[PDB]
Amino acid sequence: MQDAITSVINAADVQGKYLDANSVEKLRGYFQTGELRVRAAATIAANAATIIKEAVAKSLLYSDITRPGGNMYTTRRYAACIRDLDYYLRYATYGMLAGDPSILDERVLNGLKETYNSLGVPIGATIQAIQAMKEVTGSLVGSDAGKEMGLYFDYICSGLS
Amino acid sequence: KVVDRLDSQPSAAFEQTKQVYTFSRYILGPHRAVVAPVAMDPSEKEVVLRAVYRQVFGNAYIMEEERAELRVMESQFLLGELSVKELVRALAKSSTYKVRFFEGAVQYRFIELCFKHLLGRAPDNHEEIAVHMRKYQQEGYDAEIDSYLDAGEYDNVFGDDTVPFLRFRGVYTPCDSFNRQCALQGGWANSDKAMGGAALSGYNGSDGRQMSTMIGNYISGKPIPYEKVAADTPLKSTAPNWYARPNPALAPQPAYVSAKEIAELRSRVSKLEAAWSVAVKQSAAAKDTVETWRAAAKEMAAMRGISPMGEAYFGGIAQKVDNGALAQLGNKASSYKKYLYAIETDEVSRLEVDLEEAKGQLRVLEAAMAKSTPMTRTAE
Amino acid sequence: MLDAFSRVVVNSDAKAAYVGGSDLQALKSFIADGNKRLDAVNSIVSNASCMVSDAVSGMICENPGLISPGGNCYTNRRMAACLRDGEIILRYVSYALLAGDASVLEDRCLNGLKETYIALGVPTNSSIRAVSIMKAQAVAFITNTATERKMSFAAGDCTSLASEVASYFDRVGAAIS
Amino acid sequence: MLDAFSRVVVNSDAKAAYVGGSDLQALKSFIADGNKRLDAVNSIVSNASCMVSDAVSGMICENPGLISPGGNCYTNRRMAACLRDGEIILRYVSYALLAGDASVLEDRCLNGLKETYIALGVPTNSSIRAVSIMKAQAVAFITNTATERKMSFAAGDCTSLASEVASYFDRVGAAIS
Amino acid sequence: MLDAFSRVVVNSDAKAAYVGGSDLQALKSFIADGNKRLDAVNSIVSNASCMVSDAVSGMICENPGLISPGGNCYTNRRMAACLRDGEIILRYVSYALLAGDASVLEDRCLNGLKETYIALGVPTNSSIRAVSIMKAQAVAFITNTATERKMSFAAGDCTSLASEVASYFDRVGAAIS
Amino acid sequence: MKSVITTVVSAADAAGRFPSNSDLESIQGNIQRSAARLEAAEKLAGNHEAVVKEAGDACFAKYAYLKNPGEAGENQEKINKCYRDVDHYMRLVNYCLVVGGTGPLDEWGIAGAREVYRTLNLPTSAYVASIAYTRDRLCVPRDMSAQAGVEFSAYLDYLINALS
Amino acid sequence: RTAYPYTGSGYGSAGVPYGQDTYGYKATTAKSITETAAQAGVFNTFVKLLNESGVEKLVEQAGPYTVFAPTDDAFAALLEPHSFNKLATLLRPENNDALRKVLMHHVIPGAFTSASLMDRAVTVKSLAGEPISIMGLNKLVTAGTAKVVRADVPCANGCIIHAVSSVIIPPNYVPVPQPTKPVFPRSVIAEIAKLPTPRQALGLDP
Ligand SMILES: *C(=C)C1=C(C)[C@@H](Cc2[nH]c(/C=C3N=C(/C=C4\NC(=O)[C@H](C)[C@H]4CC)C(C)=C\3CCC(=O)O)c(CCC(=O)O)c2C)NC1=O
Ligand SMILES: *[C@@H](C)[C@H]1/C(=C/C2=NC(=C\c3[nH]c(C[C@H]4NC(=O)C(C=C)=C4C)c(C)c3CCC(=O)O)/C(CCC(=O)O)=C2C)NC(=O)[C@@H]1C
Ligand SMILES: *[C@@H](C)[C@H]1/C(=C/C2=NC(=C\c3[nH]c(C[C@H]4NC(=O)C(C=C)=C4C)c(C)c3CCC(=O)O)/C(CCC(=O)O)=C2C)NC(=O)[C@@H]1C
Ligand SMILES: *[C@@H](C)[C@H]1/C(=C/C2=NC(=C\c3[nH]c(C[C@H]4NC(=O)C(C=C)=C4C)c(C)c3CCC(=O)O)/C(CCC(=O)O)=C2C)NC(=O)[C@@H]1C
Ligand SMILES: *[C@H](C)[C@H]1/C(=C/C2=NC(=C\c3[nH]c(C[C@H]4NC(=O)C(C=C)=C4C)c(C)c3CCC(=O)O)/C(CCC(=O)O)=C2C)NC(=O)[C@@H]1C
Ligand SMILES: *[C@H](C)[C@H]1/C(=C/C2=NC(=C\c3[nH]c(C[C@H]4NC(=O)C(C=C)=C4C)c(C)c3CCC(=O)O)/C(CCC(=O)O)=C2C)NC(=O)[C@@H]1C
Ligand SMILES: *[C@H](C)[C@H]1/C(=C/C2=NC(=C\c3[nH]c(C[C@H]4NC(=O)C(C=C)=C4C)c(C)c3CCC(=O)O)/C(CCC(=O)O)=C2C)NC(=O)[C@@H]1C
Ligand SMILES: *[C@H](C)[C@H]1/C(=C/C2=NC(=C\c3[nH]c(C[C@H]4NC(=O)C(C=C)=C4C)c(C)c3CCC(=O)O)/C(CCC(=O)O)=C2C)NC(=O)[C@@H]1C
Ligand SMILES: C=CC1=C(C)[C@@H](Cc2[nH]c(/C=C3N=C(/C=C4\NC(=O)[C@H](C)[C@H]4CC)C(C)=C\3CCC(=O)O)c(CCC(=O)O)c2C)NC1=O
Ligand SMILES: C=CC1=C(C)[C@@H](Cc2[nH]c(/C=C3N=C(/C=C4\NC(=O)[C@H](C)[C@H]4CC)C(C)=C\3CCC(=O)O)c(CCC(=O)O)c2C)NC1=O
Ligand SMILES: C=CC1=C(C)[C@@H](Cc2[nH]c(/C=C3N=C(/C=C4\NC(=O)[C@H](C)[C@H]4CC)C(C)=C\3CCC(=O)O)c(CCC(=O)O)c2C)NC1=O
Ligand SMILES: C=CC1=C(C)[C@@H](Cc2[nH]c(/C=C3N=C(/C=C4\NC(=O)[C@H](C)[C@H]4CC)C(C)=C\3CCC(=O)O)c(CCC(=O)O)c2C)NC1=O
Ligand SMILES: C=CC1=C(C)[C@@H](Cc2[nH]c(/C=C3N=C(/C=C4\NC(=O)[C@H](C)[C@H]4CC)C(C)=C\3CCC(=O)O)c(CCC(=O)O)c2C)NC1=O
Ligand SMILES: CCC1=C(C)/C(=C/C2=NC(=C\c3[nH]c(/C=C4\NC(=O)[C@H](C)[C@H]4CC)c(C)c3CCC(=O)O)/C(CCC(=O)O)=C2C)NC1=O
Repeated sequence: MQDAITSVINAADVQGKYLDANSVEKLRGYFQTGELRVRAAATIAANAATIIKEAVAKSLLYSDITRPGGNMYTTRRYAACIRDLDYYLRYATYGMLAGDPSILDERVLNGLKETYNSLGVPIGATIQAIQAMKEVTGSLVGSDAGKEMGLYFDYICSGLS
Repeated sequence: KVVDRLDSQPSAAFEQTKQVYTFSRYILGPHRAVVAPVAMDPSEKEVVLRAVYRQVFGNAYIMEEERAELRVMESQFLLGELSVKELVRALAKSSTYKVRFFEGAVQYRFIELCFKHLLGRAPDNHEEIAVHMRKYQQEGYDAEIDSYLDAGEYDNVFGDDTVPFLRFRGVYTPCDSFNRQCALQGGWANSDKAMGGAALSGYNGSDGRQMSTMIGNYISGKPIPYEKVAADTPLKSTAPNWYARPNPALAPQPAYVSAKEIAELRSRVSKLEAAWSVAVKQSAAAKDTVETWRAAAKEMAAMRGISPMGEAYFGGIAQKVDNGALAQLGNKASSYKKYLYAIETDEVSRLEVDLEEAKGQLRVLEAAMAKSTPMTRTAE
Repeated sequence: MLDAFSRVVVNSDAKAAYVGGSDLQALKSFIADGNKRLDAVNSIVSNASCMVSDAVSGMICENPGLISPGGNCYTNRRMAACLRDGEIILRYVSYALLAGDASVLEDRCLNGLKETYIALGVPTNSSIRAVSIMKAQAVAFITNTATERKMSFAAGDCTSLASEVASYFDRVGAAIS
Repeated sequence: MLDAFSRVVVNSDAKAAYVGGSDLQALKSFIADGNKRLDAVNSIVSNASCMVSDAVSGMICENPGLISPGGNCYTNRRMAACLRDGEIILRYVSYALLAGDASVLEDRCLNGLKETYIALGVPTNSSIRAVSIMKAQAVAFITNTATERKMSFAAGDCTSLASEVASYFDRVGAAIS
Repeated sequence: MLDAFSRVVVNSDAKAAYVGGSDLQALKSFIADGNKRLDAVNSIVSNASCMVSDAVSGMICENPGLISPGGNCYTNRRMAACLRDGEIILRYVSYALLAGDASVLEDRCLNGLKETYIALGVPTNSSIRAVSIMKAQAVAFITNTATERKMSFAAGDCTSLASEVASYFDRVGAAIS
Repeated sequence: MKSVITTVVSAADAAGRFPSNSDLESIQGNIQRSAARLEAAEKLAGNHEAVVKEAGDACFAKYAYLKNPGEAGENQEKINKCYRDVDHYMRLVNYCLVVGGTGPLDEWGIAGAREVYRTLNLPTSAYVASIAYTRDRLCVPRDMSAQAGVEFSAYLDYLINALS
Repeated sequence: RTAYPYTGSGYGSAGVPYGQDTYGYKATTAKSITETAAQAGVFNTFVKLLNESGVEKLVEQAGPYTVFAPTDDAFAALLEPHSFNKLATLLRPENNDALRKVLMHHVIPGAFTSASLMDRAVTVKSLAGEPISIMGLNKLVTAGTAKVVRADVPCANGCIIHAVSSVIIPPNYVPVPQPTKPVFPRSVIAEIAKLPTPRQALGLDP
């Protein structure tokens, strides 16, 4: 994993240079918005249970998926349903804090499209469930805090399709 | 009863636009009705004159050296005794029109251009084409322009003050004739000098043949291929810019196809549309788990009513019953929102969407396989 | 056709969503830089009459058979039409820079352009270069580095608008390629 | 459309040459024999009403299956519609004989006549007997070698003009095949 | 195009700097006359959009049964496609002049061309003409003895390069004959 | 759609002119009026489910004949497809406020609605008694700003004018 | 009776083995970028340039790339009068650094598939350092001036390959000039004869 601070240290170190003016400007961009992410990161951790409960019921609850013969039918399949959505919500909160989506490519999108295709999980429905989870999570942290939040929800859906 | 009158009839006295134009592709693009008002400023006599030279010449480009023959009939319009239907009669009878679209054109191509320019209507059936040939051979070019305009069709559609436009009529009298219109107005960036080969057949752009393709579709009643309606078309100039889940756009014909990947695609559409026939039948009765208990759960909940909202004490504590129409049924906001997510959640709609993504890919992979002997191949 | 504001409406419609918290923030930075966009469109419509002769005549000097007899820009009417289609392309790229979205390029500028060039006989290799020279001119006028004309702007960078207009001059340079 | 004089114009321009003393010797003999062309073409128009009934009724007695039920001139509609095209073939070689060139012939008469006859299903060998029976009468009028009707002229060689229109009916047969 | 010669990789982290163990002895010895060779190729690619346009127009006036109705170049789909084949035939020949072997010409253009024309009914005896017209333009443009365009080359001699491209053109005119 | 930008590029392209000076001037008014109507679109995005619920049962309290057998509210499936339609009209008004003009309500919400409500026998007074309720619930300094409440209640009255 | 069954054994299953073959974590059958291109037989010129220029060292790394390799007909289409003026000097055996900057422009970091680019305009930075535009509208995917013909070819380390019809030139690319001979000042007095003096700088002299 590399955050916004480490990503600028990387760009400088590959040239052997100290931190110049263009580098110190990117560092102030992170520090100035830093205590806003720490406030949004605690607000989502407190509403994690309801962000998923309202996203599921609104998106895929009375759908054919929960009826006999579909995916998420058995209780284990339902429990693996809502266990996956909390994985995305918990990792998108790690990315908004670090300001760099590098943690999502190593520990979330690490070949997740092949796993969902083999098992038979509907990729079209999981992308719309994450999207439904973006409209309820955005009404909590506001627009300015939701900008960096929704930036990573679309990263998971784009890296999943 | 959806529509009440077609566009081939005159407008009724209680409407601004016609009814069939209100939900057509007329509202979505540039093919609309430009009307000249009662008293015209000289700046907004250009807005009517640029629209005439768009339509009646079919996106041909009149240079100013050759717009000089039109200043006599331009000024007769700018004065105001030539209406728009009389300006286009003299413009069709001009010399710059007969050089472009008559003096090198086969007689099929000249009639289908006059159907595109004077009317907003590709030629409908064959005996209509035949009777319009059978005036020019007997009466010459002069009276034949009075065939298109001095009938009931021009007065009912354009009147005398609207510039002609490509009509998106709604109701098409053959349904093939919608395809002819899309094959004739084929592109915003196109023009009949290109589509008729009238620049490449001649010398330095002059002396061109205005030869027609799709002649045999007039005589033998045969449909237009779907590529000529979806890739270079008025439907791309009037594109609704929707989200469409079967996206109608024609993908580019790929280089490097192989007969292996066509056979897997051809097989999997037979797996999908056989599954669709056995899933559509399965649905409409036993699809719903909570449906057989609905009459038993509807007879259990029909007592304990609180008219002045705020009853159901359940002890001495208070409960806040609301008497809305939705919440009386026990429903939430997610009860009406589930109808929006039935595209990646329904099993009958997932099959049909996945079927027509595949016949989209199959219609362009098969047609690229119509190429031959010196073809270099690949390893996927 | 669409602009930058309606393009995010039809992508939110594809998810049945309201244009909400994190979806509006990118549009509030489209109007926060909305004056640099108006300052950048004005650079191109100012020098537009000399943008299409710096480019068309710069194509003749590289492929000199275009004016040789039998060539595509040989007579006066064929040369007049090439300058007439040269500025009609720059006219639609200016609408795409103004609207912030390339819908007008797809819906009505390029709707049949590759088909109509083969039907006429326009050489498509040279007509890339007439569009490719205009790309070099337009990023010089937006970053204010034209070597024979300077215009007066406020201080700041327009690096992002110079790359976006570079994206429209090669969507045209690839949809007839 | 063109004529015999404009034929050497588009050819000399294609290699960018002045029309000079070499290529004018054929045109100078073309204008000098052009008086005999003027009282050549006048033979055709004076008989062209009578010529088609002399030449399409030879088509229906050389192949009398066409007047049968199911034959392709059975109806009262189709017997007129063959007489409708019995003379338009002659009308566009009268244009080509008076012009000395067939650029107006194969741009309004044979510009998709083969595909029209296939899509209609007009029997394409009787059609060649609707041209060659005109040919045996058209040069019979040009060379003044008609048996029944005679016309007044002045003597001299007329055979290259009978041959130039014998080239203008072989263009008909070699196209609609 | 960019495989026609050799290059020297001189930086570490490349594996061709060290572990190549091999030099292109036939492509390093081929830059011996490479400067003269690149001027012969540049002589053709600067003239290419007129060479194909002259040669296809040079045979229509030499066999006027092609743009006759029913002839193989009458319709618009076929006139453009014959123009495309000359642009491809000439382009492969230039590659062979650049790389100095007929390998890319015999594999990428001639391998499977004779069968294709007689599968499409393409008249080949007029198709070998347009190559033999394009062969004469290539030997004028390389020896700089063309009439109405000259260029500024270094003073020297470009024979043994004009006979080498004389071999690549009747290699085309024999593989399809 | 119908925006500020699309009207000044389609009137220009009809004429054949570059973006002129009166064109860039009208797009400056898109910058001033922006933050008023981007403030009412965000108030609608985060509070719509409480608006649609309250606007929906105003339709059935006013007309209770709809819940009879025979009418357009006879079961739970048609009632859910009623509150769904209010949430469609409320979502298009949010799309109109973001675009700038009446683009989305014309092509997606009006163009044909006079026909599909006649054949399916949906009463249209029941549609407008839900939209007029929300226009009259707008307490203009509490819900949003005073200039946002103008931009919000403009498309609300545009819709009632189109259905009535 | 269904359409999309679920994999698994035991009770509450459908009859389909886990992962469709009892293989939950399947092994990689795809091969590297450099050898999946050499196998197709149409990226012949492209892969040969990667080996001669040295760019092959980073095309094999594990980093998720999105290559836009040009077909052999694309490299043969550089014989155009215009594009030849820009790249004809890359044939010289000493201009290898210029070839590396023209090749590395086609290696995009990230895995952009043809379906994710549907109706989306994306701008990224190549491995050369310059910004590149990728936008698929109306199912017409074009990378700069490429207009991809063959959409997707999956490769070893989760990388993607697309086939383009042209060669993409970097934005701020200046063609290296032809080799020239050094020129020296013939006379030194003529050097002084072109330098203005202080009198001429003040206007007191001609
Ligand atoms: C019609 C029957 C007819 C023609 C059309 C015309 C075509 C033609 N041209 C040649 C010979 C050459 N053509 C050349 C081409 C060009 N010269 C130029 O400067 C420009 C760039 C280009 C044309 C735009 C050249 C260089 C030659 C060689 C002769 C010379 O020195 O110019 C032929 C064949 C003659 C031969 O191959 O020897 C033809 C058919 N000529 C026609 O007769
Ligand atoms: C990048 C292309 C340029 C550059 C651009 C900047 N322009 C800035 C401000 C600016 N420009 C205008 C005029 C513009 N607005 C309009 O409404 C109209 C016409 C109707 C036009 C032409 C205005 C009004 C402004 C605002 C400042 C002012 O003049 O009062 C600007 C400042 C940043 C910002 O305002 O956000 C920049 C950087 N400057 C450059 O360095 C390059 C060359
Ligand atoms: C072979 C086809 C013919 C034949 C041809 C000859 N015609 C000769 C002369 C000729 N014809 C006309 C009339 C013509 N010119 C016109 O302007 C008009 C109409 C307005 C017509 C019909 C004229 C005027 C002449 C010139 C003689 C004269 O009348 O003064 C001719 C003489 C040779 C020559 O002119 O060089 C020949 C051989 N003659 C035949 O016997 C067969 C039928
Ligand atoms: C409840 C307060 C309403 C009411 C609503 C009903 N609507 C029914 C069907 C229906 N409605 C629409 C229009 C709607 N769909 C859209 O996509 C948009 C805008 C984006 C709108 C405004 C359509 C197209 C349809 C037909 C398809 C469908 O089922 O959605 C409906 C069912 C009637 C039936 O099945 O016969 C009801 C009950 N009914 C009321 O009483 C008030 C007016
Ligand atoms: C309804 C049961 C279908 C469906 C229909 C749609 N049709 C759309 C446009 C359209 N429909 C027709 C068919 C009809 N019109 C005729 O004139 C004739 C014959 C004379 C027939 C059978 C035509 C020809 C057209 C195109 C003409 C036009 O748009 O003016 C349409 C709109 C598509 C759009 O706006 O892009 C729809 C939705 N769609 C369905 O899902 C069911 C299966
Ligand atoms: C110039 C940079 C080119 C070139 C251009 C020629 N174009 C000729 C005709 C022509 N061009 C267009 C394109 C244009 N019209 C549009 O509506 C749009 C998109 C909105 C575009 C880009 C059209 C439609 C036509 C046909 C004109 C007509 O039908 O009258 C042309 C020949 C004109 C003639 O033959 O009279 C030329 C020479 N040629 C070149 O060599 C450079 C590369
Ligand atoms: C032109 C001077 C000829 C002539 C040419 C035609 N060729 C036609 C189609 C065609 N030609 C080729 C070969 C060409 N394509 C290549 O990729 C390569 C090199 C690798 C070469 C030499 C192919 C493969 C095709 C079919 C593909 C296509 O048509 O796009 C053609 C059209 C045939 C038709 O429409 O029936 C013509 C007219 N024909 C002539 O009359 C002159 C002599
Ligand atoms: C052949 C058809 C000509 C001709 C050619 C000669 N060129 C000679 C030298 C030369 N040519 C170039 C340009 C060439 N080199 C490149 O690297 C590129 C593209 C990037 C091109 C087009 C250069 C740079 C040079 C070197 C300058 C010099 O050495 O003077 C040359 C003399 C050297 C040699 O023979 O190898 C000749 C003879 N000369 C002719 O007479 C015909 C017309
Ligand atoms: C063979 C003939 C020939 C030409 C005509 C020019 C044409 C030309 N100009 C530029 C490059 C440019 N061209 C212009 C155009 C103009 N500058 C202005 O200020 C005017 C408004 C307008 C002239 C009417 C501009 C602004 C640039 C960018 C650099 C600059 O001039 O400051 C380029 C791209 C860079 C390059 O390849 O060199 C070309 C090909 N070059 C040629 O080789
Ligand atoms: C399907 C509808 C249909 C018809 C209506 C008829 C009409 C008809 N009659 C004739 C043809 C003829 N018709 C007559 C008729 C007459 N001459 C006279 O002296 C009388 C006045 C008159 C009838 C009593 C003669 C003499 C001919 C021969 C002329 C010729 O063939 O050149 C022809 C030309 C072809 C042919 O000869 O067979 C046709 C189409 N035939 C049809 O197939
Ligand atoms: C501009 C060029 C031009 C022409 C050359 C003619 C030729 C021509 N004839 C017909 C149409 C026809 N052409 C014939 C002709 C014949 N049947 C035979 O047995 C003979 C071989 C031959 C005449 C002797 C017949 C019989 C019809 C009518 C077909 C029918 O009515 O079913 C058509 C189709 C149009 C239509 O049917 O209205 C055309 C183009 N007309 C033109 O406009
Ligand atoms: C089945 C019925 C049937 C016929 C009607 C004739 C029709 C006919 N006439 C001619 C042959 C001819 N036909 C004409 C035409 C005419 N002659 C004139 O004087 C008039 C101006 C015009 C009739 C109105 C001419 C001028 C000749 C040349 C012989 C001559 O008359 O000098 C020919 C070709 C050569 C020949 O046979 O001589 C034919 C087929 N033959 C038949 O088998
Ligand atoms: C999209 C825009 C938007 C709105 C307009 C409101 C609409 C609205 N207002 C209220 C709720 C309220 N609205 C008012 C306001 C008023 N009551 C009066 O008697 C005065 C006339 C008026 C002041 C202007 C009051 C006092 C309440 C609380 C009591 C009540 O619900 O009636 C509620 C109930 C939930 C809540 O408290 O918010 C809703 C949905 N909400 C929105 O999301
Ligand atoms: C930390 C990153 C990470 C992710 C994302 C992850 C996913 C993952 N999802 C799984 C299953 C599953 N995933 C779902 C998911 C869904 N059902 C639906 O209807 C929706 C479309 C979708 C989301 C709600 C279901 C139903 C299963 C059970 C499949 C089975 O038991 O056979 C499994 C198999 C293991 C198990 O049975 O629990 C893994 C490993 N693992 C990880 O390590």
